[PDB]
Parts: sequence; C-alpha cells; structure tokens
Amino acid sequence: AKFLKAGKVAVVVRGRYAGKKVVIVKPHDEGSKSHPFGHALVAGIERYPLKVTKKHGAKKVAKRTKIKPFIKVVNYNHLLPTRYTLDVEAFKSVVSTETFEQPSQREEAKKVVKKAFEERHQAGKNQWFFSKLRF
Amino acid sequence: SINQKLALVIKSGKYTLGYKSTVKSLRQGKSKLIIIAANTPVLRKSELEYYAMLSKTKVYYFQGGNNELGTAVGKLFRVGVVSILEAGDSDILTTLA
Amino acid sequence: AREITDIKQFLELTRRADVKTATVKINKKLNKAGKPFRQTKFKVRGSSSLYTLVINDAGKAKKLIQSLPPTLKVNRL
Amino acid sequence: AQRVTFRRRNPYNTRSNKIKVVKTPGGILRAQHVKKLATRPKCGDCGSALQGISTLRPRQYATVSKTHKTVSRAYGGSRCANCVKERIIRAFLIEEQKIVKKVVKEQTEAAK
Amino acid sequence: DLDLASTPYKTLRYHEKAVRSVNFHKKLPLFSSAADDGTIHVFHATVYDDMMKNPMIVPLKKLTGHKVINSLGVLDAIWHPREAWLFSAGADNTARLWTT
RNA sequence: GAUGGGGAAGCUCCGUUUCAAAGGCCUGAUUUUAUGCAGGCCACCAUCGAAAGGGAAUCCGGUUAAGAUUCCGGAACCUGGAUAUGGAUUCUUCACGGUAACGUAACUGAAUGUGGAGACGUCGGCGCGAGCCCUGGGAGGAGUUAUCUUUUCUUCUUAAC
RNA sequence: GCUUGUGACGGCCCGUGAAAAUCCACAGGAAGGAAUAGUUUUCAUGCCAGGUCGUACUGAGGUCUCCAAG
Repeated sequence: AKFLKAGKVAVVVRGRYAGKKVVIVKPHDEGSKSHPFGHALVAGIERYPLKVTKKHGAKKVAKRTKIKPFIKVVNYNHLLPTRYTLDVEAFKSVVSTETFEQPSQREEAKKVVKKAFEERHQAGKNQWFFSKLRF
Repeated sequence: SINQKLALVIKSGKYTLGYKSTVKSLRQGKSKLIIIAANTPVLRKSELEYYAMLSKTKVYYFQGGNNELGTAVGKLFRVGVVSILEAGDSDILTTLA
Repeated sequence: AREITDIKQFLELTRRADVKTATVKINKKLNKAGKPFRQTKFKVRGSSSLYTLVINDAGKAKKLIQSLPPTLKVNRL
Repeated sequence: AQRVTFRRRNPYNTRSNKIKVVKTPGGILRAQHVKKLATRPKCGDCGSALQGISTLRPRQYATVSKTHKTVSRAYGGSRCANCVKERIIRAFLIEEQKIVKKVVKEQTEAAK
Repeated sequence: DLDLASTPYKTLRYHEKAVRSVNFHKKLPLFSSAADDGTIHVFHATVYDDMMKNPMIVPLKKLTGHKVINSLGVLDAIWHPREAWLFSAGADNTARLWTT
C-alpha cells in the first residue's frame, strides 16, 4: 500500500531541517522536469512552540505559542515516514508546484501555513507534532 | 526447502536486491514479501521492519547470513535484503516461508 | 597591501583627513605580446593597510591625478 | 648553492623546528620557519573529517566568523550528516519502541 | 556603482513583496522596479561621468492598477527604446503600456 | 614537595588525599510578632618540575671598528580593552537558498551536558609541491685565442603578509 | 637525481600508540528585545595599548646539534 500520502507526518533526515517534523501536503511519486526523482511537498515547522507554565503571563505566553514554519520540496530518500497522521485540508490548495520556484508566492504560502499551525497548537491538539524530536 | 522456493522466482518472476531498491519498492507498495538476512545491521533491520509495518507487507527472516541469501538467489555476491515484487510459479505468499 | 580595482574607492581614501601623502607610480609594461604601454599605480597609506590601484589606461590616469584634492601631497614614482 | 642556518635559537631538528629554504629579494637563499600545520576538525561520533569547516590553528578559530565553523544542520559543526542521519533514525525508533512496550505492558496488566 | 565600492551605494527597501524585475531605460536617465505586489515604481537617475561626483537617484511615481492573481503581481517590465514609455506584464493575463 | 594528620629526645622523617570545618558562585520587592540573612549549585585538592616537549603574532631591504628576525626605511601580523559609524536583525521582535552533501556579510543562546583541535609508534613503495643540481634561447660583463671553438666563467632576484 | 615539505595507500603489533595550559564547536532552552535612536555585533569600517630578564664572541684522544656545489 502507498503509505506516503497527503495527510502523512514525516521526519526530515537531511539539510538544515534535519530532525524537524513535517507533513507531506502533496506527494510526487515519479518526480517532474524539475526534481527528477520520487519526492514530496512538505510544510513543517522550524522554531517549535516553547513550553508555557502558569508563571508565564500575557506576553511570554504570546511569545511561546509563536511558531515559525518552513516549506521545502524534499526527496523520499531524506524523509522518514511516520505512523502518525495530521489534518491538511486547510492548506492543500495553498502549496503546489507553482507555489514553489517563484516568490513571493512562498511568502503567502508561509503565512497561511503559519496561521494553520498556530491555530492548531492553540486549543491543545496534535501535541506530538509540536514536541521537540529529541536526538 | 526455501532455496527451491526462491530460485524458481528469480528465474521466473520480477524481484529486487539490496536495501535501497527494497525501500523504493515499499514506497511504491509494489512489494509483496521481503526477506531479511540474519547478519544485517540492527538500524537497517529496524528501518525495514518499520517501513514494512507502514506498507503492510509480510515479513520473512532468513535464517543465516547474507552469503547464504546470495547463495539462495544463486549469485556470487552477498545480499542483505531481498523483496518479492512478483511471485513466480510457486505459492510462496500463502506458505509459512 | 591590498588591491582595489575600484576608482572612486581610492578617491574616498584620499579625503580621509588622516592621510598625509599619496603616491603615483609609473611603469613600462607590454600587453599580450605586441606593443609596449604605460601603467600607473595609485597608492595610499590607508588607515591600517596600503591600498593600490592598477590602471592600465593612460587617460583615466590623466583624469585621476587632476581629480585629486589640491591640498594633498602627491608623489611621482 | 647557498647553505642555510636556523633562525630561532633552537639548534635541533624537533617537530617545531622545520625549515623551508626560500629565495629572498636580495638574491640569496635563507631559511623560513614552517608553522605547524592545521588539521581537519573531526566527527565526534564518526571519526572523519567533517565537511565545510575551516582548517585552522586552534587559536585561529577565534578570529573567523561562525559560518566558517558550522554547517547549517542540527549537530552541524560537530557531526557528519551521516552520523546525524543515523541518530535521527535511532532516536525515532527507540522513542517508538517505548510506545510498543507501554502497549504490551498495559495489555499484560489487564490480563492479570 | 562599479567605481565606488563592492557594497551597494544606496540600499532602498520599500516594496511590499519580491522585487521581480528592475530595468533601465536606454536613452533617458530613468529606471523602473516591478515587484510582486502589482506595483511599478519609476525612478530618475542622473549619472555624472567626468566629475568625481556620486550619482543622484530620485523617485518619481508609484504606478498601480495591476491585479494580483494568487499572490503574484508584475512579472516583468521593459522600457520603450527611445521615449519615456514603459511596458508592464502582470499575472492578470494582461500587458500594459504607460505614458507621460 | 608543602598543607591535614602521624612518627621522632631531636636535627627533622613518613605521607600526597588521606576519617581536614581545605571555597567560590548564584537566587532575592528587605528576610511578616518588624529593620540581627535565608535558600540553592558544584564535589578534586597548594605548588615546583622542559631556553630540545605543547605554545598568539615579523619579514624584506638597509645600517657599525664591533649590534641585528632587536636599530632605520618600508611593509606586516597577533593579543587585550574600551567604544564610534555603516550594514544586518522586516512590516515591526533572534535571516534564508539548495532534493542532498552543503552554501551565506551578519542571523542573540544562561545553568548544565558533550565533541573537535591541542594530541602523538615505526617503516615501504607511489603521487604532488618548493629549494638545489643539469640545460635551451636571449639581455650585460670578465677571460682565452697561431690553430680549432656560435668557447670558459659570472649576472639575470622576488620576503612576511 | 639530492634536500625538504605534503597526499592517498600498504605492511610491521595481544606493542592500540604523553599530559596540561589554550582555543573553537554542538546539544540544551534560562533570560532579554520597540513607536522623538527596540534587542543583538562570531558582518564591514574606525581608536588605543602591549612590562622584566637573555641578546657580544668562541664553541676546536679529549660533550650534544643544523645547513651540504660540481
């Protein structure tokens, strides 16, 4: 079964975001004219939302829940596919092949992605995805 | 014997050899049965077991080293992991092995 | 010693007011294999290191010596 | 055919006292004391010359920018990218073996 | 300036999105700047050849009206060879000509 | 080899972390019977011992009756310290590209944990570089020559950074 | 070719190959950071300073050591 799907969590293995968790928004099983290899389109999050205690208030809480995202075309060979899954429907039409290679379409991709991840972190759900992969 | 079961498939049906190609096959879901040698690295063994768990593939541990798996496929070199893309004239899937 | 292949950069250095003297060095060199020409070398004792300016052209040299601040002490060769 | 003397006070052929015979602009040969050569920084996990890091004297690393002392990944300036890869894989699967062991433990407790 | 330094002589950071295309006019001392916000800014730039005097750059007009199609503005801009007219090209499937 | 200890009538010897109270840092609205200091973090041990071991950074030309990597001219580099400006830190709050190895003018990172350099046996052949040696042409000078000899000798240099 | 420097290999061992000062790096996530100069200077440019002692010469059955033309 083709497990590498549109709602699939993965762990990036290589390059600047090594160790950082991602979600494959749109797979490309047999590549393209740019990227001639089985790759995936991902949108993961770089700066993890930091821990928040009852001592933190009003401004620190706003600072901790702030997440910084990233978008990258990544090879399957540098992906570790995970058993876990994540909702993706909010940003499927936002990231495509046209989204990549021509900014500032990447910028407005990053803003919708930033929104989606921050709105999902608040109202505490999918907590495993926003925890730091300890290695 | 397993050697009789495998050598038939290697002369009749579609197959693959080694780590990288088996993992590519698991990604495509075109793998049906994977064969893991005994002396394979623990990290690569765990990575194949987990990938097969994702793709929902039946897993067979070959009793003996990679040399004996190369001998089983009838090749001079050594092979750590063999997949079955297409099962041959043998009923290898429905059997215990 | 550091090469600057950059004209106005040298002129910025000359008006630093921490610079006392300058020097214009004249050379006799040949191109490719054919003909001899005349090379100039605009050198200032900078703040830390000496900056130098190879200008293979003679007209740009003719313009640059003219374009220097008149209060600055200029040295031939 | 000029013969060449040591320049510093050590008259001996130690590790520190290497000689390069260099021709000077006075038209004469003279010795130059060779600085002890810089080595590659190495993988703490691997034992291999890690790529993209400048090769300098230990003290000489203080002068140079951080982009010559670190590659951009996690464990960048200290590991291999292969040894980082291997510990991403390892820490993931160990963390998931913990889950499976909790599943088995919770099942056995329910059985008793 | 290829005479002044290796750094930029003047850094100007005004655009809202990615500065997609910047082009000189051939005859008149003018240059444009078409970013991804559907906006072209036109600049006057005097260059003084003989005298050791740094080039003056002044802004002129913010040209607008271009439609933004999925976070994408003006993909290209090219000047007319001999007069001060400018050819734009947006994501709105439409090229435009600007006039004095 | 002191210190703590323990011997010794003693001069002094044993011992080098030992059953030593061996000390140096952080937190705080000022510490609630009213202006008397509370809580925490870390657990080995002074020192001497190398002008051949490890070690930040200097070269060239010149100069005296006798001094030179020390003096002079020129040109450098290292280390420590205040601080000043430009640039960055993006619509305001710690930057991005590359599938990837990685790249960048920057791109905060405390306690604590770790890694690299320092930092390392000996030989063999092979590759590459520098100096020396051999040599062709050419630009100068000294020589020998009755004979033969485009002859013999010498100069033609390039430091740190 | 000689001198010397360096690179990749291959032998020789259960012989697995001084220490420390000093310098750098990673993991970590404490703290800090804006509306008459926010936080940060491992980016560029600019400023100042660097004490004591040795330093001459010789060094040739009879102490050690370096350079080495045809």
